[PDB]
Amino acid sequence: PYDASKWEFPRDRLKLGKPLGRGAFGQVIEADAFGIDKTATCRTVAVKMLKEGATHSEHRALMSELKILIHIGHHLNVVNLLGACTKPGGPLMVIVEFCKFGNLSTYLRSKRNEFVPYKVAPEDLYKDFLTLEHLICYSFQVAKGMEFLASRKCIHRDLAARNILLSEKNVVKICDFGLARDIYKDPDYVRKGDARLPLKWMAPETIFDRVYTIQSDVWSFGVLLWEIFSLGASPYPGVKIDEEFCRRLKEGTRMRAPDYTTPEMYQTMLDCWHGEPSQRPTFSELVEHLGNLLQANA
Ligand SMILES: CCn1cc(CC(=O)Nc2ccc(Oc3ncnc4cc(OC)c(OC)cc34)cc2)cn1
Repeated sequence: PYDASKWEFPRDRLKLGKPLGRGAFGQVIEADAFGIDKTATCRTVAVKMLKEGATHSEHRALMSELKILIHIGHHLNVVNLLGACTKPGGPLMVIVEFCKFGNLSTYLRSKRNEFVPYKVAPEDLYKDFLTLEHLICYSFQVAKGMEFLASRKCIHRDLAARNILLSEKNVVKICDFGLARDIYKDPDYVRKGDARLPLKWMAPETIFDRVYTIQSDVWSFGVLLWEIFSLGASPYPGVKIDEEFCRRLKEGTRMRAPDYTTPEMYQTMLDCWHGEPSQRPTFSELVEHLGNLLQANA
């Protein structure tokens, strides 16, 4: 359902700026909205819209994303809906909260050198280094966001560090770029039949049986944990993503531990990658386990 009296924002109160990243049939644009959340207050926002080449099919898909966002509602660890421009005479525009540091994969990679496992007093205190505490904290926040999405009877289907945005005060948010990411140019997406799929993040029942469940999102979460504790490296380094790769994964071949992990975080990755989906932990279990590691790390 679309509740207009609430979500409809006037096009003349939105000031479009520079494009953020590159898309195929969609585009994300930085903008400044007047009084979208607080009365008569300017606010920087991100706007998702279509571009030249898009058809009626992509327009239906963008409207579906807006309806899903209305249904889900807000949570701290999900990129939240602020409003929309749906009225005739202009393009469909979906307005969300702005996350100033961008996606997590790019962020962690750019800051790989500015990392220390623990801050040793007094010099490290005033230096803005990334630590094990930060990494376990981002991991725990994504598990909380995913537990919330499961509670609303939703499944992600493209969970990865490139679909995590970093906001102020170390808050991370789950998102979905959709066709606002150029998946035809992006090496993370592999051609399989008539489609471009994220093979390195997909569970065996997803690759071989086309089965998508909350437990195959748990498998992708295990991959996301590897990307965080490798500080933005690409999964399965040196491995050719072909028929042999899929065969080995189906027989129990798994990734070796990343460079910045602790033994218990690598053991969490292995559990997420259990061959049997029912034997993988739930998102509620992951929240419990990560919370305890964050208390042990302190
Ligand atoms: C899982 C729940 N769910 C959410 C949806 C819709 C959705 O996530 N839409 C979406 C996704 C990404 C967007 O992009 C950005 N948003 C905020 N800030 C950004 C900041 C950026 O750079 C500093 C930037 O650079 C590339 C991109 C930014 C905008 C809208 C569907 N399901």
